[PDB]
This record gives sequence, C-alpha cells and structure tokens, in this order.
Amino acid sequence: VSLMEKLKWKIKCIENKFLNYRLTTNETVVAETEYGKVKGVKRLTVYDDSYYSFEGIPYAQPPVGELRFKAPQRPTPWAGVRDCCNHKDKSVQVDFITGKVCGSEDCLYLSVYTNNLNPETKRPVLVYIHGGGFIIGENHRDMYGPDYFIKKDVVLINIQYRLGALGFLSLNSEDLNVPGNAGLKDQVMALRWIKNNCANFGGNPDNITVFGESAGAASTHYMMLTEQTRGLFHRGILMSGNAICPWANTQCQHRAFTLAKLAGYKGEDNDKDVLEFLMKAKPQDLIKLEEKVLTLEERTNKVMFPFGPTVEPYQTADCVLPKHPREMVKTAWGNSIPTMMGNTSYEGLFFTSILKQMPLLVKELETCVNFVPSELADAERTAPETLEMGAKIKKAHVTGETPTADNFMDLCSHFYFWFPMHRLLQLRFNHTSGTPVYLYRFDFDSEDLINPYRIMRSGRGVKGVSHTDELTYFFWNQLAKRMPKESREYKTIERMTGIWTQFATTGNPYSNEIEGMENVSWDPIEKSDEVYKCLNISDELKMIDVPEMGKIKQWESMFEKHRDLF
Repeated sequence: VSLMEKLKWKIKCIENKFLNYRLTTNETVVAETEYGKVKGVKRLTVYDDSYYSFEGIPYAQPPVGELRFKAPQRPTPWAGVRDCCNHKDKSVQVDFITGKVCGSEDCLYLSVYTNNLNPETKRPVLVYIHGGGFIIGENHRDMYGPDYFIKKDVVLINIQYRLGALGFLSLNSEDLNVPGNAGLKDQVMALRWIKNNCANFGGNPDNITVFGESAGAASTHYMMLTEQTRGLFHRGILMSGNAICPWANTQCQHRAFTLAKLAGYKGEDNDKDVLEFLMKAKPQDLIKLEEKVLTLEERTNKVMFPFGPTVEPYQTADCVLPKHPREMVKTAWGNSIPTMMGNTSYEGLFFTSILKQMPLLVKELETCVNFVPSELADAERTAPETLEMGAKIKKAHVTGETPTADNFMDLCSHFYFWFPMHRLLQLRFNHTSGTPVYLYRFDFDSEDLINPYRIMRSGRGVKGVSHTDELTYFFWNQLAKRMPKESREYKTIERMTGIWTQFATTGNPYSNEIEGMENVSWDPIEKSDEVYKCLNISDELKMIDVPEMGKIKQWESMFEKHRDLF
C-alpha cells in the first residue's frame, strides 16, 4: 500500500528521466511571442512520431511575495531568446505518492506542442486544463504527454494554474483585494496568451477548443461562463465535470482564519491580520495543513475541499465569478458555442480508496440524508423534508435489502457527476439560442494501459471504468508503454484523439475517419428530448440512451416542490 508503489513511482520517475533525455533531439527552433522569442526543441515518442515542444512559457508574473493570493499580472517581455526546452515545476501541492509537499509558487506556465511549425494551413488549437480537485496537478509530460495528440494535425497547449489555498483563498474585506478565484484568473490569462500567441506556432486563433477532466472540466465550464473570456475560444469539452458540481464550488471566506490557526497564527479573526500572517508563511506549511481546514461536520455535508472556486464577496478589476454557478448560466457567452460533455460508465468506483478506510461511510446510505443536495437539506439533516428527500436518493441506488459499496459508489457517480450534468443541461436549454451539445459515455475498460490516478485510487486489478480512466487514451504518462496498433487500447487512443480533434475542428464530433464510427449517427441533445442520447465508447461505438437517465430523473424529483432550486 503506497510504499509498494512509492518505490515503484521512484523507479518510474527515473525511467521518465532516462526516456525524456533519450527522446530529446538536437533540433531547436525559435518562435515569436508577444513577450519575446522562445526556444523549443523537437522530441520523439514511443510510437516513432515527433513533435516540437515549448515548455515553461510564462503567461503571468510569478505570483510570489506580494502577489501571493492576488490576481495574476502579465509578465516582463524579455530580450533575446528564452529557454523553453525544459518543464518548469508544478504548483505547490501534496504529491499523491510521496505524500509530502512538492512544487513551487513560481508555476504560472503553459506548454505548446505541435508536429509541424510551418504548416501549410492553420491548425485547430486544443487547450487542456488539468483536473485534480483544484489542489493537485501539473502540465508535466510524466502525466500529460502530448504524444498521442501530435499524431493529429493540431496544436496542443497544456496549462498550469495556482492550486489549493494559494489559488483559492478568499477574504470579505474589499480593502485586502483578495476576492478569491486567483487560480481561475490564472486560467483566464493563459487563455488570453493563447488567443494572441497561438498563430506563432501554426495555430488558427479562430478555432480554439478548451477541454479538461474533473476540476479541469469545471474550469473549462467556468471559462465558458465569464464575460472576461467572451469570444476567446470556439468549442468546449467537459470531461466528467461542470461548475455546478457540488465539489466545484464552496464558500470559503471564513476558512482562511482556520488555515492561519493551524499554521501558528496568534491573533483575531480579522481578515487584515489573517492575511498578514498567511502572506509571511512558508507555502508548503500552508499546503500540507490544507488537509485539516474543513470541519468535522463540513465533511458530513460533503464539502470536498476547503478552498476552491467561490462566489467573490465583491467585484473588482478582474472578476470572474460575481455570482453563483447556476445564475451565470443565464447570459453566459459560452452557452452559445458548440459543446461536448460526458462521463465514464462507473465514475464512483473512484471512491474505493476513501471507502476502504472506515467502511462506516457505507451506512450513510441507510437514509442517504448526507447526499441530499446541500441547498435543499437542513443543517442537521433530519427535517422530515430531508429524510424524505434522502429516501428518494436511497431508492434510486440501493438495489435490494441492505447497502453496499456498489450502491455507494453508484450513488457517488450521480451525486458528483451525472446529476449536475443533468442540471446544467436543463438550465442551459433555457439560457440559450441554437447551440449543439453532444454527449458521450466513456465505457472502455482495460488494465494493460493505465495512468497514475489509478494508484491514487490505489486499486489495481479492479474492473469498471472509474473517474479518470479515460485520460490514459488521451495523454502519455510515465506508466504508459507502446502498445501494438491492433490492440483494443491503441484503437481507443485512435478513436478518442480522433473524435476530440474532429470536434475541435468542425464543432461536430462525427466522422468516417474513425474506424468503428461507421454506423454512428450522433446528433446533439435538445430542450425537449425526454431522454438523453449518448455515444457509448467501448470496444464498439454505439449510440444509446444514457443508462443513468432513470436515476437522474429521481434525483430531479427531490426538487418537486422546490422547482426554482433545480
């Protein structure tokens, strides 16, 4: 458990060291950027492809010292040619295997990849925003390698942004000018850099697609909601997440004091003095104590992370979320670009690790009161309003006589992913105008090719298609290897990067380019279909009604006399 793969991870980080060097070439090139010239280097893949790599391009000022917790400031445009032949490090975070803190505050970088720099005509630009709960993640190629996408004629850009309290501290007093959402404002400025720089790498600035998985999906949705990013891109793909997910959003303004207190602060709960302490502390001490900010009860109520995107307590210079997610769906420019959304066929299997420890988690399901949406439920969660709402949940997911893991994990698929998706689509349908949304369901199961997230649900061996299982067919990671191109895994890489690039190009995810799509006719959802159609992606590709629709609809029935709140 962990120490097992702790040494594994160690003896697979040193691979990535011996393979990264080996796959480096001598072919350097220089591209224009608005801040000055940048030097990249051609790299190779295990499939005998190659691509140009520019890593460590700053899109903002290093947010250190006085810039800590504040909105990003654009960088200093440099003389000469800046080295981008190496990664820069990841935002400060608790690494999943080591367990202790890694990364740096100097993390506001993006990386640009493409198989050809002078291309004949201009390529679609895909911008990937990583997930990780807004508390972990990176654009390092041990985790998100572009090796599969650069088989296609696209420009791929992978961004970083501030995580944890360093990204998402929020304070009421306008005075202190720490409204929240620093990490989302980082994303905004990365997208602004992309808009005005992608042409320098062969990109088409009229054909940008933003996509992300989990917190990166919530992020992509936030970038579709704010008027700050209006017009800055043209398609969005939400993979296992949106901004009205219960975990995508927390009111955290009174949690800074608690963080300060855990770290040694002596003084009041006044924000000015709380800030003066948190500005002086070592970044790693804060990040390691993040752990403990949420209260014992906040956890019962399913608040997942102490700091994250929030409704800002006032709107200044660079605001992005002046209002709650459901309300921004109203005039949001992004409802009017082509969109694809989807989930895996067993998201909640991504709770085995948690559940393993104190299986008491399961008895929750005896009334399911804790999974009632927080906005409908009472603080104690025993108002007859709440016990009866929970009975509705409880019936949709408890299958027989007594609750288990599968019911709990199945319940989690809906609480954290499918139900919010449903709520978003229906809100979207009436804050709208003609704009296709397409649904997929990722249902391809394999153990011969994996990604690191599998050992951070330290599961190994276990079937079903968990949250994050799809990333393996989009991105290279240091646990990957060269599969034979007959294999079901290689074919799935082909299909997934093919569909995503097809969507990025025309706003329509279908083509006869895709072996296996030959019998797929895949149309969007509209305001009126009673039941959602989706492309189910397995060893075969098949259009089907979402199997989850029945459980979704009963979740909707908790709102039968609170319809305004649905």
